[PDB]
Amino acid sequence: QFQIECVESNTEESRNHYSKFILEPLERGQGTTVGNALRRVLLSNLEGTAVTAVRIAGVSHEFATVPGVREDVLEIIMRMKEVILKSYSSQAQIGRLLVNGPTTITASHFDLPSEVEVIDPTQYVATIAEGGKLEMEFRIERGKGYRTVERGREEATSLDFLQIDSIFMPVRKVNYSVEEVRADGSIPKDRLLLEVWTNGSISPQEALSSAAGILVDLFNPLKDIS
Amino acid sequence: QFQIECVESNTEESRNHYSKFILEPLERGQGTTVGNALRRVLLSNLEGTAVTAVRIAGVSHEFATVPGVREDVLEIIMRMKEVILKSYSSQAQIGRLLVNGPTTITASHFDLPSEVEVIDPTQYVATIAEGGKLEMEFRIERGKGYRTVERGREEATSLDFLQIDSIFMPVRKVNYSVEEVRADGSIPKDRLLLEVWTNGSISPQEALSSAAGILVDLFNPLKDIS
Amino acid sequence: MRLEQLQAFLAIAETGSFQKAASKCGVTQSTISRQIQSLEADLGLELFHRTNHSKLTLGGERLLPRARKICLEWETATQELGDLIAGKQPELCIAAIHSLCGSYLPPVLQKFCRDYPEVQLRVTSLGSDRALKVLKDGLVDLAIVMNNRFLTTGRDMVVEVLYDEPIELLTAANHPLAAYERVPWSELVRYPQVVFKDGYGMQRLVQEKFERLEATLQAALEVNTLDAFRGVVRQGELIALLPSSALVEARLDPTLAVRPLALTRRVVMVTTQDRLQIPPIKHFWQLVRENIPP
Amino acid sequence: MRLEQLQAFLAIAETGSFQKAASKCGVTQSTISRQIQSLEADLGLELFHRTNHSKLTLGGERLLPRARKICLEWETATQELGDLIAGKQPELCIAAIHSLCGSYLPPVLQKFCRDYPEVQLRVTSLGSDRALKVLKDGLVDLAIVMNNRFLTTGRDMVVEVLYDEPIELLTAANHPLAAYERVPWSELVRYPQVVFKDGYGMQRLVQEKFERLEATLQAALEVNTLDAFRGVVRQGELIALLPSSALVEARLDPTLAVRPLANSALPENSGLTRRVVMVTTQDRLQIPPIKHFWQLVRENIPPI
Amino acid sequence: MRLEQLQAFLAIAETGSFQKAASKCGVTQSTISRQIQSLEADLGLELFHRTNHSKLTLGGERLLPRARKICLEWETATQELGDLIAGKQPELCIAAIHSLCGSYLPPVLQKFCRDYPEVQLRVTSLGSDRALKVLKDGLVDLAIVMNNRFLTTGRDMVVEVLYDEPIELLTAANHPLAAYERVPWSELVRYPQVVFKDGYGMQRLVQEKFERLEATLQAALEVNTLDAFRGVVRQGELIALLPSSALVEARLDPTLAVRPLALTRRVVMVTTQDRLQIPPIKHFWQLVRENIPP
Amino acid sequence: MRLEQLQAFLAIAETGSFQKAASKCGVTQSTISRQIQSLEADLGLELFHRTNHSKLTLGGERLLPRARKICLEWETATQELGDLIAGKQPELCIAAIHSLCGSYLPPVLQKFCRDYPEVQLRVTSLGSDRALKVLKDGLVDLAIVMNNRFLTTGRDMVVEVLYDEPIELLTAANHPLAAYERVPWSELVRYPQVVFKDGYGMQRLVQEKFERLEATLQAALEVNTLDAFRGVVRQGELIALLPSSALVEARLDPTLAVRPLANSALPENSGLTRRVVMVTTQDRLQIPPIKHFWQLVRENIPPI
Repeated sequence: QFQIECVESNTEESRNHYSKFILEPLERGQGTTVGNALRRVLLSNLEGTAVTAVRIAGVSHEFATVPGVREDVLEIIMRMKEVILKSYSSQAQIGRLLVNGPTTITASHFDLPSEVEVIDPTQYVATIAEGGKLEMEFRIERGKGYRTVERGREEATSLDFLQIDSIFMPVRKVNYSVEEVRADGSIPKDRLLLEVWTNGSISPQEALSSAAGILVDLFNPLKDIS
Repeated sequence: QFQIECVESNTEESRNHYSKFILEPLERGQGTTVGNALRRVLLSNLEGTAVTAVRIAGVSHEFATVPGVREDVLEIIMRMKEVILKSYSSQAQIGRLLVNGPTTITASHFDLPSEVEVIDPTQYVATIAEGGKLEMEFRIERGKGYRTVERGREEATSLDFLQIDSIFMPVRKVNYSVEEVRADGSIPKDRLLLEVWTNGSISPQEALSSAAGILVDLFNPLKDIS
Repeated sequence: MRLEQLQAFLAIAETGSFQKAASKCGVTQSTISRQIQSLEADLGLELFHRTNHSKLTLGGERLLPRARKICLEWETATQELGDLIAGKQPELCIAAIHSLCGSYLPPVLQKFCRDYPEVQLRVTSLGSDRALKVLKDGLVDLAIVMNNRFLTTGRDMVVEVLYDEPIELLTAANHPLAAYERVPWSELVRYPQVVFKDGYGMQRLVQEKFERLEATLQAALEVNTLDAFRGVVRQGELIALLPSSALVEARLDPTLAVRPLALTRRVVMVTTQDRLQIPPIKHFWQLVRENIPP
Repeated sequence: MRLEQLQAFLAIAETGSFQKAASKCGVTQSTISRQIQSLEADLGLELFHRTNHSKLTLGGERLLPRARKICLEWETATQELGDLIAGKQPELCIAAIHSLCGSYLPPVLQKFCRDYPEVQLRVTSLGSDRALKVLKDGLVDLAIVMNNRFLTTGRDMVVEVLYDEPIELLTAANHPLAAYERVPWSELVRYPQVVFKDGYGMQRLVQEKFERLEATLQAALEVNTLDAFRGVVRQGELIALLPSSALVEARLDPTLAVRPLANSALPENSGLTRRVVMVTTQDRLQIPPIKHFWQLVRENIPPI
Repeated sequence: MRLEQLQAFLAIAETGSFQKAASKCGVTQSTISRQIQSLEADLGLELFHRTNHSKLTLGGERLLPRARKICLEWETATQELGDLIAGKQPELCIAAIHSLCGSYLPPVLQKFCRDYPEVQLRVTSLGSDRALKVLKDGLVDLAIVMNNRFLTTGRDMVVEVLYDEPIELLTAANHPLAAYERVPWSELVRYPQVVFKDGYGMQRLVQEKFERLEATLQAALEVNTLDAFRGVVRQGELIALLPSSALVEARLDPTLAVRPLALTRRVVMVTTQDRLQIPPIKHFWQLVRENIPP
Repeated sequence: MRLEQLQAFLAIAETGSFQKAASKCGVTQSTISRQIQSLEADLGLELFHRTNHSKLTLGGERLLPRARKICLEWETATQELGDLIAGKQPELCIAAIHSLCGSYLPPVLQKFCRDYPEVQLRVTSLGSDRALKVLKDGLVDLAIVMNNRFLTTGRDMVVEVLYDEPIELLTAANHPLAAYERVPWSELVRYPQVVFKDGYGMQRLVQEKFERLEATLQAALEVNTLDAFRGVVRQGELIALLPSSALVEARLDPTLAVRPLANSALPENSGLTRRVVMVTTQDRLQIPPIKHFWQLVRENIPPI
């Protein structure tokens, strides 16, 4: 009844719960509105958790090496964004890490407050040689702002000062679409065939379902009393 | 609090309750996801009382004169669309009209079942000369069928037989905008506007502000359980 | 010049209750039942029926209307008074009774009885059903009451899972179990294995197993009283059955004794996520498998 | 449908001469056959063999659902008004309070044992404002709270305080009130005297009992759990409310050998000690159990 | 052997009334009261509790369960007789005009009613207030009202008024209101008037028909029963009205003499078929339309 | 907060010193110090101005809440509470059984109702279980009621003197009721019996009238309008009546053969004596229809 039919459901391993979903009856394509809305809404006022910070102690600076790296802070901070993770902590935490000896970084291999988990470990993270590799500590936050890095922890050098503006809404790929079905007699009937994906942290069942609320409340937390 | 401020509210020729309305703080463009949302949806659909049929039988037919007219059916059925009106009757009714004698038609001058009214009388309606003018009877309906002129009250002959998908659409010009704002302390929050107008039947409160809850429900009857 | 003699006057005007209820204020048995007459002077609605102990007369409908509205009007003026005085009330009822806080949780004791008026905690007598309601609904919210048979979460906190109770027990100099070494049940049973507050979830689940096979609690009193149930141990026909849990005592002083039982007991905090954003009671949850237990 | 026609014609329905109803049920050929002749129509189905011989046509084997089930209710009653006590054979629920649940009346347990040994018992909570609520109704099947409340029930409540021990407090394995052996109530705040429950009448009385000896009742932080009363005093020190009668038992176990004492109790005004209060209705005390015992328990209450 | 006294026993297991619920019957001074104890022996679970007058002992929960189920079980066997006994159901509720219940319409109506829909008959009258409610209500199934418009379809019902007249005036002895036969708008009464329901719409109507040109008012006596009505026939001291289709039956009624004023009500309502919905019930619709509509 | 200290300063707060408290509140001279000082700290704001002369520091401006809302409650009782104003000055009534419009109505409807015409009191044939009920839940207010079965209706309130009269019956020579014999056991009760409303003071009283006046009680329908009478009371379907004093006005119909019937049931006797039923004590007394007409009900309702 104006209604979802959960439809093809294939989270695969996770990242992109390929999830073609359907809401069959949209008299007129107005379904699109929710579609194009949630199109941004589904990844609008979300609360994705992610990085900001980094504690490459020893290399206060942010371009020098830190040897044994086959890949320097430029590529070390490069390999943050890609990390992937989650907490409720709602407040910052840290992981550190002192592997040494010649080593990839089992993305997994990590340092782990509250939930802070390799939502999927095993990311290549960091080459190294037998030489002592060095610690890597850093914030963790929930947020929805991936536009401004300036005046970051540049507000108060907790340590290293170096802080990147993380990007964080799990779903990076998504594909909303509509189709005028039959039942046009009473009124041109249409249906919304749409994908999302997501990083494999939060499937649409906890993302599309959210947003859904998220505005339903917030898009209309009132009948525009006006 | 994410909130309407009823803002400038007009009080004259109700048609277009010129009603620039605001919501002030919507974190970012999530409120722009509203303008359109409305946009459409507002002018998607208020189901709408509208005159649809016509009983003349001065001519059964629909191009012949009916004299004393200074204006025939093609301008009489035309002067229907423009009529303006409303019921709860949720079901058809009629008005007839037998002025005669040389006469405009005080749009007002009419024939008036249950709650059916010249939401604003005085429309010019119909010239005439001293000759007997003739009856004009017709349906009335409130629905979203403001489209498709064919079949309908056709499979069921009824004499003085014409009918047409009327407008059933009171709320015309409408608009809005938006802007980034101060309060950047709490994020560069930001603002929208809108106008709507309306025919002067069903002020935005019962149209624009009504559409507000039209979807909030229906946008997602379920919590996107997908 | 009256609201006190009015407090009981209510009962007087209510179920007749004059002397009865008058004494119930802090005065003589028949003192307010006399003020009614004082008010009958001026009053036109007060009633002192001498032939209708219960049957009313309408003093209520006319000259009570205030009487309640005043009542809560003085009350809530005196209530507001002080209520707006740095009235920091950070109170979150959680669960810590019977086993575990019988013994080894004196830690959370240290942070809820040694601490000052703050993190107010109302853990009273409650089990795992009486807790499943009160506690699982989280008045008390999470616990240390044997898992309400369903739980688990980790975050705002230090995580953790569960802990457990071995198969042994406390008694007395020779309190039945202290008399019959048979850990197989039917040893302290004669002290009718009194149902420390019956059937808790840590109380039952081990009591359930204890006497689920021929063995029987066949208890006498079924009440929630560490003191009393363990106090009447002084009189000595009743005992506790929490297995090798609340025995820090027979473990301490062996006119309370330990010769085992055998029999199952485990405890996973209700970890109510209400305190997986918050630590009075996430502390209670993280504390536990980390602080309450040790 | 009534008994005699019910039970009579039905167990008839498997035998007659109505001589079968007269037996088992009791209704004789007189009031059975005559009334059943017209009753054969009232539920609307022929029960026995209309003056024929042997039958089960439409008797009560299929009428007892809407019939017997009812008089099976009073069949349980037909048995008897119970075996022990007429209503609720087990009805002996004790008050839950922090004063005297444990140790002041072992010869009352003796007499209860003498009149009825090792007899299963139960418990409730009252409050003392809530004790009042549920005693003027008489919920708390045996009830004791400051007599200054709970007044209604049957027989005009019969306010009855067996005795009013005078309050002291918990001194300890280290108390310096276990040095300072008395207990006025300043000597409380001297160490961390946490007061009990604001709202609970129990403390309304204690408010006196700590509030008129260089102290005002300081209900700062009470965990509302005896276990905790000991889970920071098993460290050795912490101190709050244990009244007189069990303040025979404040000095107890090998962490703690404690300074006893009497009441300082400047708080009195008129009569003011906390009172063990058995209060009742005849219906409630209309049987050997509570009435005589409840009296004896309110009687054989020694310092032991 | 008790299927009757048990009805009064349910009142003692609800509000604990063994003398207050038996006061409507009358027996000794409490009867049931001294009978509760008699049954206390005949009932394993009988709270006694003349003591708990306003409270309880649990005789209810155990040995009532039947007591109600029996109750409706004997009752609905008593319902049985008639349930199958050619129990034709013409019984109904006819919302008719205050004076449409005598020999004005009832004659013609009982006759057409002989023609198919003869209800198990009545006397009935509303006041054009609550009557529209009953026309929606469904318990009445056809009504009268004087102001609120509405109607629907035809046959058994649609737009129809019930008579029309400057609202008219029952008048009798102790009444010079016969002369008040008909002044302009309202010179009839002109003194402490009021009407039907200190509240109704014939009431507001005539109060405002006297006031519809200000024969003036005070609220002290309106039209209630036929006698309260005749009080307005009686008074001349405080007064009301009674219409034209309401005259044929009233003016033939024992003392009354009926008297409008050029005072004025119509009657308009949803006196349509909306409660008739039956060609039989439509047969009134014949006789609600062949009788009063002008 | 006491009304005294309350407004004593609450308004002295605009005077700005002492003495005026007496001119504002009860005080005769300036006894407000022991109050202001007790109120200064007790609500928790600066009352007056310690050596700060005239200046509105708001002790009462924001104190009126409760405080002077409360004593405004008894503020309407300080002007009148026993004379005139009385938790509603005027307020008597009568929820009749509707007999008395024979000739009594006008005299009761005058003498007072023509002197203080404000109370909206009726002469209306109250329901019966709905009489008892409204005699409790509420209706007109008081009772001129004939008790002839509803005996012991709680009562114990206060009488007035109400009415006393048969319920005498319409029969007719224009009914074959000419042969009907003086409205009796056989000719006041026989026909497709019809009464007033089921659920009716005059029709538990006219269903009584079928019971107390032993009429079959077919109740083929229910008639209080008396219009069913004459309908088939000369034409022949029912038997029912207006009460005897109501017959004084009912007999005014034609071809209705007078027959004194409802204090007349069985031997045209054993019917309605309007046994005075009355319960309302002092209630809201002391004012016009309650000190004049409440008593007047006694002699006025039945004045002839």
